Amino acid sequence: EPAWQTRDHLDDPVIGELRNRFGPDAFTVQATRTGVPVVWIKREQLLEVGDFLKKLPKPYVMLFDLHGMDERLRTHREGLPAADFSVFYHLISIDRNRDIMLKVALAENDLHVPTFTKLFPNANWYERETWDLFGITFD
Amino acid sequence: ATIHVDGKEYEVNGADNLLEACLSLGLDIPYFCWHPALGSVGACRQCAVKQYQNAEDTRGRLVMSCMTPASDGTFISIDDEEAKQFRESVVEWLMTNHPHDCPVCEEGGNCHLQDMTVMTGHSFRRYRFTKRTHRNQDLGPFISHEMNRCIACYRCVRYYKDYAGGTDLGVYGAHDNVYFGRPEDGTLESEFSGNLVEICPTGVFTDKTHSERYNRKWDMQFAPSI
Amino acid sequence: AFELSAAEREAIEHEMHHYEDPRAASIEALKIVQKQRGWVPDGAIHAIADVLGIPASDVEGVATFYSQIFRQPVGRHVIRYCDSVVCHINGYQGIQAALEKKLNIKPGQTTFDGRFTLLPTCCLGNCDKGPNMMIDEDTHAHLTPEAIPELLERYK
Amino acid sequence: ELAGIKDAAPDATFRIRGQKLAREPHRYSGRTAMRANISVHEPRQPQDIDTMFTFSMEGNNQPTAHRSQVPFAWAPGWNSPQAWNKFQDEVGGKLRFGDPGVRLFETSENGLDYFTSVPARFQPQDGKWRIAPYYHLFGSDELSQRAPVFQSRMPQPYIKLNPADAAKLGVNAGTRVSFSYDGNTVTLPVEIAEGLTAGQVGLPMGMSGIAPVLAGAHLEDLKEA
Amino acid sequence: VACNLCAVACPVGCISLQKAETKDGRWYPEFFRINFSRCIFCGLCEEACPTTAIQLTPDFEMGEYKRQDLVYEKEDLLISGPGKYPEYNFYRMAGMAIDGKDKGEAENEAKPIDVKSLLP
Amino acid sequence: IIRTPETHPLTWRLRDDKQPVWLDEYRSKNGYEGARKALTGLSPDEIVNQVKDAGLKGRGGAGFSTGLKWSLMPKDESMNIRYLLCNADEMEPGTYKDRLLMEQLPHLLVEGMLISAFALKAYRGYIFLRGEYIEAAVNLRRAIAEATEAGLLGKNIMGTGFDFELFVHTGAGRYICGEETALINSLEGRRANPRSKPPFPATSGAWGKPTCVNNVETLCNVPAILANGVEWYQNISKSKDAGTKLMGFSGRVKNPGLWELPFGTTAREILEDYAGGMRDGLKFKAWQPGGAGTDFLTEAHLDLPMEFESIGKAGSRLGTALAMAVDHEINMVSLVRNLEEFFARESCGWCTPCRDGLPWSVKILRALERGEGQPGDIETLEQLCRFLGPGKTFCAHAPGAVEPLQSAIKYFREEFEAGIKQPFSNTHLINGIQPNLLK
Ligand SMILES: NC(=O)C1=CN([C@@H]2O[C@H](COP(=O)(O)OP(=O)(O)OC[C@H]3O[C@@H](n4cnc5c(N)ncnc54)[C@H](O)[C@@H]3O)[C@@H](O)[C@H]2O)C=CC1
Ligand SMILES: Cc1cc2nc3c(=O)[nH]c(=O)nc-3n(C[C@H](O)[C@H](O)[C@H](O)COP(=O)(O)O)c2cc1C
Ligand code: SF4
Ligand code: SF4
Ligand code: SF4
Ligand code: SF4
Ligand code: SF4
Ligand code: FES
Ligand code: FES
Repeated sequence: EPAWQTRDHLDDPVIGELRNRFGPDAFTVQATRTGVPVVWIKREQLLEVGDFLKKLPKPYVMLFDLHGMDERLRTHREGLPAADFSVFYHLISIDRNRDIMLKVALAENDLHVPTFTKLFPNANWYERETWDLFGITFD
Repeated sequence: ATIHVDGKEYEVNGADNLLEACLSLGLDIPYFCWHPALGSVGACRQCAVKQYQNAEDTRGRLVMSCMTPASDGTFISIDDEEAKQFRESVVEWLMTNHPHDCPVCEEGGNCHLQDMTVMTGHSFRRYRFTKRTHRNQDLGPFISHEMNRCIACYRCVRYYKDYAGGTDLGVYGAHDNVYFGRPEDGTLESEFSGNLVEICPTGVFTDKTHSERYNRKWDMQFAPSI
Repeated sequence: AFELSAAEREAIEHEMHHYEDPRAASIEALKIVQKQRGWVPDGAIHAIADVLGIPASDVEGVATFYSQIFRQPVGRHVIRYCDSVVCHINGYQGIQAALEKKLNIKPGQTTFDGRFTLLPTCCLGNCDKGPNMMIDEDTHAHLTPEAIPELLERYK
Repeated sequence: ELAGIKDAAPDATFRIRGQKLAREPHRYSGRTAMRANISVHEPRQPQDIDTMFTFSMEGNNQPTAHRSQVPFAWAPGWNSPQAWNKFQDEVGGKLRFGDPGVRLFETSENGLDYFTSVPARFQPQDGKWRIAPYYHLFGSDELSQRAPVFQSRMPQPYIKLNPADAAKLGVNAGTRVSFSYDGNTVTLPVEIAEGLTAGQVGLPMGMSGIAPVLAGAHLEDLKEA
Repeated sequence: VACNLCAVACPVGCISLQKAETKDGRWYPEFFRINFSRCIFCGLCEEACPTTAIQLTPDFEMGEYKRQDLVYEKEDLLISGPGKYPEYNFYRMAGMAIDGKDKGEAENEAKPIDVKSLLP
Repeated sequence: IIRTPETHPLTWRLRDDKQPVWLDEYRSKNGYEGARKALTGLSPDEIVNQVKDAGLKGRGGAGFSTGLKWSLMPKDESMNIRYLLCNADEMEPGTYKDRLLMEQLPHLLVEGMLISAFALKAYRGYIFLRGEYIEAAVNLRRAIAEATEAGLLGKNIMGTGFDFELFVHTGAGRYICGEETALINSLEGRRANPRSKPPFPATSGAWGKPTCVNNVETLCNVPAILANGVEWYQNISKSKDAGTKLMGFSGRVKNPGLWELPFGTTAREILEDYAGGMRDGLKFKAWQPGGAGTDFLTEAHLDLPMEFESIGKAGSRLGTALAMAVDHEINMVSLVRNLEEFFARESCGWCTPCRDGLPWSVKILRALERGEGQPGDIETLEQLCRFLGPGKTFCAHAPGAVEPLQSAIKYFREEFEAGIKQPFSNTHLINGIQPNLLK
């Protein structure tokens, strides 16, 4: 298998831990060529998922990235939740040498997510830049 | 009708052929000789897909999607390795004699043959022999003629004779010396001869009035007018 | 300035009587003009089109599709030697070399006096008696390179 | 009566997910050099307050965009006119979200009455010539003759004459005859028209000097000059 | 050959040209202008040229007093020789017939065969 | 060799001096008896069923059942216009059987056309004959005139009221005209491009009417079936293919000729007992069973019966059953180059793989002939053989084109590998640009 092959990364133990903690219907696994598991989480469970990843036996300790995407003109969204905008959170676990990309789907009118700064202080500037360039409000 | 393309089920119109049914679904099949307004003839042999007899079948058979009806319970594959190899081979056979003309050809950036050469993935030339050459004809003040760029897809003769009812454009010659044009130099007499520049997938027939002050398609400012 | 003779037009119309479509007499009309004139000139295409009621492009496409309808001038005699597989096994190449040596021309060309035009043709259906050639209407078999100069002198 | 022209196209506030419709492709080039010979400073992008299109590539031209007015067809991988297949709901059918244009009227519930004004048959009167209109695709429309590429395609200005009338007037094919319409004598070369009925002279409508209003008018003193 | 590939490959859009044609049929630029106040000297236009006409040369001394004089027209660009590619000729490969090179005289091209030819 | 009418239905009435048999001598030697029986005592459906259970297969080279092809003309009575076409093109290299059939026995073909047109209810019959057969055309026209003046053709044949008109259509020299849909297109006065099937010619053929195209030898087998019965024809040979076939070996043999043999006769008997074996100083190397469009076979396949199934199971085709012998003096690359040159120049130009891939194989074999082959040439030839097979081209001309190439590459690869001498070079050096050295 080549390194650029599209993988859903369902064999990642983080997917099994998330399924055991939150349930099989709590999130949607997306197959990408990013090399990391992309997991679409509901907005109301975002802080719970972040805390669960922070309190893992080999935890996800660094918020690598946090930004947004305008999904309104994206024609090919097969296997994706209905989203006008999306916010992605890239988290790196150094102990596992792994990373996970959480994604939160937002409608055009309800453009607000809970703030991530109580878990990761770099989310301050990351959410400020997301609000500046996309208009997404972080409560 | 119910068809299965690459393992995915689709509902189509059973009176349609597989090429127009799959193009209506957004699937990409290369094609040259077929036109929606002109019907299917099976000439260019570019639209080959692999059809299977039933749900469980591994051999299959390369069929012609423009010549195959999209009947109920059909099973075809576009991204099959043999089908992709044959479509690339058909593009390669068309490109054996094609002139090195894209910079000085008015169909550049608007060429169906360019699009399907790129889309099949053919970019390496192993043919090392000569390319056949044709003299050109004067077709009047509107259509510019360059027979070297022809792929013998028979769209021009089919449109101009069968569709538009014209009588002064035909196909001549033989095996690989087929010539598409008028029997002698002269103006194209049909009142709808200008549609040849869009019917022809190559730069054989080009807009001469556009060619006088030529610019590429990406450089145009377009509007929808009447 | 081409005009059809009375005999040519009558033969073409009599050929048109045999078919339910006048288009079906195009090959025989071209062959009639070729038999009367040696080859089919440019005006003959339009004359046959006007007699038959089909476009001139169809007549030109038919005349250029078929190898035995000549749209270019030929000599007074047409040598057609077979270069197919059984005559290649039987050695047509010596026959072709002898023809090129005597006539001093390549295949597809005409002699300087307009007497002979040399042409390769497909299999003549005489493979058991190969190598075969066909001068204007006579097919000659069991050809040898030494019999070519004697055979060519009987076609003045 | 013209109240249906409002639905021909949406107004200037029509947007596709908030953005206008692109007039030019996204790879439009030469933006900082095409006007540089006049001035090196790039001017303002032209504002289109009238319609929903923008004079720039900063717009929408997606095949799946909910619109009917498509300035041009382009899909990634389909640069030819075959991108219209991507712009249709089914290939060879209509556009995906309907075709542009709205009929101004529906068909009536009731028809008209029969027209009882049956004309008499054409009588060729002596000394007058009925002008039969001859139309040309290259030459009859007013704006098309101004196009300089059409002069190579427009036919020479002729006058069509029946063989019996031309023999009566002693004129062959190609000779010049002069006729006066509205007190204006012009000359044209004669073309013999076998299918034209006698007592009629055929004039090419919409050409230079021959108005299309002359169709059906009578012609006087048509005589070889 | 005024094929407009350099102008579209430019990420700054600082190339502007128009195609003209001679009587024999060869293509050439009617004008060719480059905004050097906009050019970032990235070399994508030289990379995109299918005839190796446009080239970037070892010359950096390009300072100017007025920005209007940084628009270089065709008389400021066309040099008297081939430059970095000394022997390439696109028209020796193209099938389009020009002066001094008829049909079938290009590289890897056979002579044209009439449909009226007697050979099968 | 004695030729009784029982075991030689086609060639027992051939004259010893190779002269044509005219109407009086033909009728003396049991002529038009089957035509009389068919046109007086049998229904057209009865004749069609008799041909169907007689096992008469197509002698053109495909082996399709003639009765089955006759059955699927439409049963509608409104389609009163019907056409029967005789495929006297015979442009395949190595095939000369139909020339012997119609040059000296034209009345057999006329009688078979009459019987088949009565069975098919065909109102007209055309003989699409190649233009190179001059004496065949003369003899056919003379036989048609003799049958018309004696009441065998025209209006009210034998008083039964069946009107049948027979014409001879001389071709203009193109190999693709033998394809039956291209034969119909050429009969209509068009370019002889074939037609996509379905619809088959039996439903909508010549001018949109029901049309049946059949070979000369099939319509020559018909009168013997109608004159001697189905039981006689099914008991000629104890093989799956019923009846007799014109077989024969050609090319550097002692007796190159053409004989009528029952099906199941092995190819060694035709080469040795009939053709006399190979010539002096020549050793047998290979053979083609059915003309230029069939796979080459080695000496190990010489002990194989000449049936469709047996040669088909060996990796070849029976074809026209006119085998051609290749000795050790013939270079296989040059022979395949000659074959491919014929096939490339007799392409009709309709479809891309044949039209634009047979010249590629021609150029590769020309390079291999003079030792200018390069690595990848034989692989290109094999890919051309795989991608010009059945279903990949518009008609069956290109599969027959690539059959000898793939069989010769399979059996004589050491001759093709001898032509690869030069290294591969598609590009020349361009000064100033470093090439991309692919490994
Ligand atoms: N000069 C000659 O005798 C030559 C003979 N051939 C032979 O031609 C053969 C290929 O001929 P094709 O017609 O292309 O192929 P084919 O085998 O598909 O057709 C042969 C006959 O069967 C009939 N047929 C087949 N399937 C039918 C169906 N479902 N319904 C009704 N009719 C049907 C066709 O109409 C035709 O008459 C080869 O086997 C080859 O040996 C090839 C070249 C030259
Ligand atoms: C390329 C090609 C050429 C053919 N040429 C001939 C031919 O010359 N004569 C012939 O009888 N059949 C020829 N055939 C076979 C016909 O298609 C058809 O099978 C035959 O003419 C009549 O069928 P039958 O065998 O039942 O009589 C050719 C087929 C192909 C594909
Ligand atoms: S017709 Fe197409 S492929 Fe051919 S030279 Fe023109 S742009 Fe290039
Ligand atoms: S000239 Fe154009 S439309 Fe006609 S066959 Fe050639 S490529 Fe097709
Ligand atoms: S080098 Fe300059 S002109 Fe050329 S592509 Fe780059 S920015 Fe444009
Ligand atoms: S400089 Fe090169 S890329 Fe630019 S238009 Fe001229 S030939 Fe084309
Ligand atoms: S294979 Fe294709 S191009 Fe070749 S003869 Fe048949 S239809 Fe014509
Ligand atoms: S598009 Fe189907 S063969 Fe040409
Ligand atoms: S191969 Fe020459 S006559 Fe048949």
